[PDB]
Amino acid sequence: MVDLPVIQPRLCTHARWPAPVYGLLVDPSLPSNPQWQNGRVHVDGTLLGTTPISGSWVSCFAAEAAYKFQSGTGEVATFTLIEQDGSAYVPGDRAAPLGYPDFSGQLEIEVQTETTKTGDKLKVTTFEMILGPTTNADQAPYQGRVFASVTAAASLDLVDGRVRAVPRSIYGFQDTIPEYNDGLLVPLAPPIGPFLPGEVLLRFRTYMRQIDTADAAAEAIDCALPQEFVSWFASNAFTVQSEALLLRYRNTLTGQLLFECKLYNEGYIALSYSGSGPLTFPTDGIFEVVSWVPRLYQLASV
Amino acid sequence: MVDLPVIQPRLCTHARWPAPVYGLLVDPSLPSNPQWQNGRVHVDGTLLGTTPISGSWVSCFAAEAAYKFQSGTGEVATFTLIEQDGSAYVPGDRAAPLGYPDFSGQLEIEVQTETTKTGDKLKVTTFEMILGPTTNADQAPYQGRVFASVTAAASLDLVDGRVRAVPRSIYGFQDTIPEYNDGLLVPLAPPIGPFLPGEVLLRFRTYMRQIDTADAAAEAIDCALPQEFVSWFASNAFTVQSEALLLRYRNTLTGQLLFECKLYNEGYIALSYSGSGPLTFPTDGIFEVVSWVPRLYQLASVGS
Amino acid sequence: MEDPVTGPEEVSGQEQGSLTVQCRYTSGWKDYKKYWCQGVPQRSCKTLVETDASEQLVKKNRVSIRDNQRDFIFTVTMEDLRMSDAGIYWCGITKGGLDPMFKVTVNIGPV
Amino acid sequence: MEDPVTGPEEVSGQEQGSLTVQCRYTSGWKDYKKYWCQGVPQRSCKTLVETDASEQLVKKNRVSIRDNQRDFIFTVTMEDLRMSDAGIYWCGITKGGLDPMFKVTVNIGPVPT
Ligand SMILES: C[C@H](CCC(=O)O)[C@H]1CC[C@H]2[C@@H]3CC[C@@H]4C[C@H](O)CC[C@]4(C)[C@H]3CC[C@]12C
Ligand SMILES: C[C@H](CCC(=O)O)[C@H]1CC[C@H]2[C@@H]3CC[C@@H]4C[C@H](O)CC[C@]4(C)[C@H]3CC[C@]12C
Ligand SMILES: [Ca+2]
Ligand SMILES: [Ca+2]
Ligand SMILES: [Ca+2]
Ligand SMILES: [Ca+2]
Ligand SMILES: [Ca+2]
Ligand SMILES: [Ca+2]
Repeated sequence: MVDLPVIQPRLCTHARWPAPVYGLLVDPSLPSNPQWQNGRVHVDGTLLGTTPISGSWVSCFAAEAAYKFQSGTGEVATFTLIEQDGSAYVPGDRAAPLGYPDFSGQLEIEVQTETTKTGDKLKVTTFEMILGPTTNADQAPYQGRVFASVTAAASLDLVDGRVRAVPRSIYGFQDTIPEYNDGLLVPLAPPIGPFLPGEVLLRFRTYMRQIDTADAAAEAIDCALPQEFVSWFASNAFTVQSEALLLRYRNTLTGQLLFECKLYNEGYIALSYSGSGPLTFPTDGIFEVVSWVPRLYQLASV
Repeated sequence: MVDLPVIQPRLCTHARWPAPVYGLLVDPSLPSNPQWQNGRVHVDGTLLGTTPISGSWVSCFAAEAAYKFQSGTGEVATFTLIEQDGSAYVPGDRAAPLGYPDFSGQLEIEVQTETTKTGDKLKVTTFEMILGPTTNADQAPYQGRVFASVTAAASLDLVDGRVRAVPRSIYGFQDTIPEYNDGLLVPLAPPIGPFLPGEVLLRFRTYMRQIDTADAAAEAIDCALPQEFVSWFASNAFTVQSEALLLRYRNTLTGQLLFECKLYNEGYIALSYSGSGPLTFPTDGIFEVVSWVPRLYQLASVGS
Repeated sequence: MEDPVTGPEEVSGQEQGSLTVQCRYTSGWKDYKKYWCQGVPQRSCKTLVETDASEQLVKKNRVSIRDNQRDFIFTVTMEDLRMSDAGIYWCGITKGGLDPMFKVTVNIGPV
Repeated sequence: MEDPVTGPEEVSGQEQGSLTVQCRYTSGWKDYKKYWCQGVPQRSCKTLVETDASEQLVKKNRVSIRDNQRDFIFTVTMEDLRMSDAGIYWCGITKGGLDPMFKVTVNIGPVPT
């Protein structure tokens, strides 16, 4: 029978940005059927979209980096993507290498670099990389090819080599898929859904380090499941016996039931909620499996 | 019966530096009984040292940050530590808040900052923070207080607030515990061990982004278990039924047994290894539990 | 000139009037599409008008562009200026990967 | 002065000779311990000599330090210089948290011809 890790959401890892889960909420005002590509797993353990097993791969990429100074742009990186375990990336039935960012904006990335300049050798360099939604950089992670740059008055004298780019900050965040293939379609995990009438997506929320020259408001990003649930399902390879699982989210020290919900086999959780605005929930509960239920099982409202 | 997650080491997360696991090896030339404080878990699920559940907490810290410009130093951050879920840090029977770095050197950290300066507001700022082994900074994460700075000619005009510091690079890495309490001893997970004669620690290895002005060699850091094994034991809370666990590391496509090893209850894997130099292993195998065994169980040895 | 393209750092126009921007480039970029782009982030900026890599003048709504491929200068015009036209713009040259771009700040004076 | 402590950015001496370093500070740091540190990382440098916050001389091996708390200068003397003495050193003032420090590069060469 399916079970779930005994871990409070606040101790869990976000599945779309490398940070803790900080929030648990429903919000019917947000897009109902997001097409997130990370944090997507089937209850039978099948990874969907670009979802990786390891949280450390989330919103990162690995590449053979080649650098060239371009007067008036700076040092330009051409990244030939590989999978983050070092194996070759081959275009296939997903949008990009595992873990590749599945949102838009301009990302600051950090990579190890090596210079031939006298007096130093190894340092970490921050590059800027446009993700999407549309760009003039002709990004094609689906083809294993993306471009980044760093302002420089003159050449940094970098040595080409293998990198793993990790995210420093997002600028102009938009929760819409990035440019995966220079404007062309790619294979995608479908939109999250469907929901019964009155059901809404349960969101696990974290916040993204941000550049914003005017607004101090935090940048929220949601995912359908914590990363620990992804690796749990991928490891256990459960057999599914119906279309959804009835869960209870409970304080284990109080016994207080906070809500019941349905985990659809396709890897997203629904609550029955008719409110118009956000409803947040404590993050120190535990999800417990109750039973298999069919798609049409009707939940108690929150 | 106790079991392990069906995940290859190369798909796992490192437990002492936030990065993939890249290597799986033994090396008898290295310190045999390291006193790592992260990646430490009992088979019964008890987290040891400063080990957190989430890999995102590893080598990071959360704090209420207070900033003050100091001519000749730059912008100084006084970090009043909290736990990374936002809960209050309470000094107890571990060295520091969960996830706090357990190595030494000079760390570049990244935090969200907010400025009052005209024309911007939010950005990410890199601070330098001395970790250890000994420092003149009087770092005291055990007391919930550590200091960092960024060179600045004039104030950055930063607004005090909550941060989560994530690691950018290490400079002068040393795999020895940091200054946890201004040079005083703190509660620590014990040195990893003991090992039977002929047994050495099985190491999960990753590589740390580095500053080094002269040497291009990669900076290795080892841990006793991938982070997925930590959260697995903490989640399952298995019952201990003898002294140790016999494991097999196997290629699951070919069936090839690569070696057998012992997972001691206290959270580290021993391999019986008779060579003198390092020996690496393929990282696309799977660890499987065979049996409970006594501590004195003699493993089949792996040679040169 | 080492940069592929350069322009005026700042340009000013009056509400209801026009302004002109000369995006000067180097000869190798002759047979490339030229464009005028609006906003940030830089490389997701909104193209307002673009050439087809010939010297044909193009106008789209209030923005015109023409590439002089003898002197290697493409000239942008913005007319009937509105206060909301103020902001960050870019001279751009279309190529594979990262386009050469030059940041032009536009200021609008009222009445 | 506005920086708490300043030293010579570069100081050069010769084999078997001596050199001195003046670590000048502002008056508020009068009653603090002063020290001379060696190496990098900066804030784990090796302390070679440290005063007791008085004007009393301290000497260890070839290194001396003397705080003058009237002119607000602590002077460091390094004697019988050796090529291996060359490197990064620091003027330091001991305080809780981040010490005021100033980077001094020490260069050593043979006496010419
Ligand atoms: C930027 C930080 C993320 C660090 C990252 O992990 O890398 C996070 C940590 C906790 C977050 C705050 C949580 C409470 C508040 C929530 C509210 O809905 C928005 C504001 C609020 C103050 C958040 C702001 C962003 C914070 C400070
Ligand atoms: C810097 C990267 C870490 C980024 C991190 O994920 O953040 C890692 C990716 C894999 C690593 C290489 C692995 C192969 C080699 C191993 C050998 O023992 C050392 C050299 C070798 C060529 C490594 C260098 C460091 C690399 C490039
Ligand atoms: Ca394109
Ligand atoms: Ca914003
Ligand atoms: Ca001290
Ligand atoms: Ca090194
Ligand atoms: Ca382009
Ligand atoms: Ca101090």
